[PDB]
Amino acid sequence: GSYNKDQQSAFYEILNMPNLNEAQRNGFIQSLKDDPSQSTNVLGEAKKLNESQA
Amino acid sequence: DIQMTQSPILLSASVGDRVTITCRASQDVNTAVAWYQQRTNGSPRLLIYSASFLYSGVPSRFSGSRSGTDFTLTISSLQPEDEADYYCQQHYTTPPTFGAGTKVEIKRTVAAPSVFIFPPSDEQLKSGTASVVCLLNNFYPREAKVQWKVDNALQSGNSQESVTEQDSKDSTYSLSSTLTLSKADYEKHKVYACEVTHQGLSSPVTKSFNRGEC
Amino acid sequence: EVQLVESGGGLVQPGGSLRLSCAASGFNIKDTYIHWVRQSPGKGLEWVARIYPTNGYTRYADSVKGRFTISADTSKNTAYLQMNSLRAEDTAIYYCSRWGGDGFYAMDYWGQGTLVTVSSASTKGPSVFPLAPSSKSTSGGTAALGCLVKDYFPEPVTVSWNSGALTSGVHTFPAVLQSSGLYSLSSVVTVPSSSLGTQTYICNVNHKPSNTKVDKKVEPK
Amino acid sequence: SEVTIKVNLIFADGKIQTAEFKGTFEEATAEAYRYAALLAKVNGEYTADLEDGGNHMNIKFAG
Ligand SMILES: OC[C@@H](O)[C@@H](O)CO
Repeated sequence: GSYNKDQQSAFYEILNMPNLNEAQRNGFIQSLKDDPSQSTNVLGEAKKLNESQA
Repeated sequence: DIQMTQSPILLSASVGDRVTITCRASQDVNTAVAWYQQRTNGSPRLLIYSASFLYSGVPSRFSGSRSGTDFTLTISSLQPEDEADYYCQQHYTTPPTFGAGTKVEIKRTVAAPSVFIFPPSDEQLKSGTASVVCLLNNFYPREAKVQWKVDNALQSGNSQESVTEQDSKDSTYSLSSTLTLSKADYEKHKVYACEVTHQGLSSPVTKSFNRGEC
Repeated sequence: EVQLVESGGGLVQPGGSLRLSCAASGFNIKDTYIHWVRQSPGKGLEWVARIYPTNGYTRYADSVKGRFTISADTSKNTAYLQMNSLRAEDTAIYYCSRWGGDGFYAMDYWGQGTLVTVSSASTKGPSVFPLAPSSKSTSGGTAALGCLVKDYFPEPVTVSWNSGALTSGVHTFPAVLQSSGLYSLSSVVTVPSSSLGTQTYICNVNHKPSNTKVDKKVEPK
Repeated sequence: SEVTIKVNLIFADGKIQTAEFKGTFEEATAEAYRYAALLAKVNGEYTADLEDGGNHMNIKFAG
């Protein structure tokens, strides 16, 4: 499917996170595709995990 | 009452040209005349008040003058965003009255339209009517001929046109022609064609589709 | 900033009544004249009435005298137009304006206008259909898509794209009255061909008179 | 009936504008000539060439 500029931005953030491994990166991207209503929540958990793996 | 007679009805000029439009009071109104601009579906904008005074924030290319009962509005260097209706109004006596308006159009180089066609949506086709849309995009001049053919039969009486306001930047027009048929009739025929004749095209352009094609 | 905001316009039957309001801000209507001016669809401007709120002096166009009344409440900085015994020819956008503000003997500020429709016809919300981009709506690497907003009454409808984020290349056509007595229009937008399938395109359609709000996603067929 | 008189306005420097005047044939005629006289004050003496039974004019200004 296609995405608005907001969904694109969440994708971009998770794609660029330096401390995620690729299983985690793609898992979070998959969640963004799964449920757009959860974009903010998903991004927040991705950030927490990225920070904890610094 | 006092009537205000505006002239011309329509004036068309190139970007950078000086244009003058006029307004005549049926009797003395001293200098009690204002000019308004109206465009892009917006409210009237005051340009000039008391015949010759420029309202704050209005570009200096606008000016007004009076000679007896004759009032003029002049635009010294016409810009594309000046395409509009212009109205004069007197307040010398009650009722305050308006001129009937002058429309200013921008003259520019000829541009042939991009011609596109849209079959009825599957969503519309669930119920009983079919709308076919022919789109002519970003062309000049406004004059264009759009004819519908269904299985090569010329259609009449079942289409309507709409045209956009002259574009604020590139001074082009766009036009839609919509053919309306019953769903039953749409499903009975195969070839749907929009034929466009325009000065910018070396010969008429037909845009078409077969019902059912991807 | 000086501002005037009209409200109250809507569909009314012939012989019916409507009340418009004109809310002023950024100045006091006690210091100016307030006018109502109307405009029939596709026609010129016509003065309707005026009031000087400081002393309540009023004047009317002959065509509305006795049927319309203008008034003001300086405590609410608002003017009003009561419209009774309405007729088809009263159909128009009604603007309020000020005159004499800051010493300017002209109408220097106007509201956005409110539409009054006098008709026996009933309110009807639009159907919103996709105009899907296809091989038949693309050339030169750009593609046209849109929404058909069909069969509504009365005017107006508004259309935006992607909640106002998409404005370039948009053409929203003037509504046209169909033989059915219902309005229809299309709004189209031209975008890069390469963006189809990756960028979401949604037309946001609002028909306030029927409380119809539709967000229609438009994608390739 | 209401008629439209179409006018080409041809200025000395080769610039061209077009205008339309509407009303009865006699009103529109009078307005077209009035407008020409007005423009002539700034743009030079005019000449008006009539075509199509007077429904079209070519109005040239001397500069
Ligand atoms: O949209 C109104 C603006 O273009 C004018 O005031 C200048 O012509």
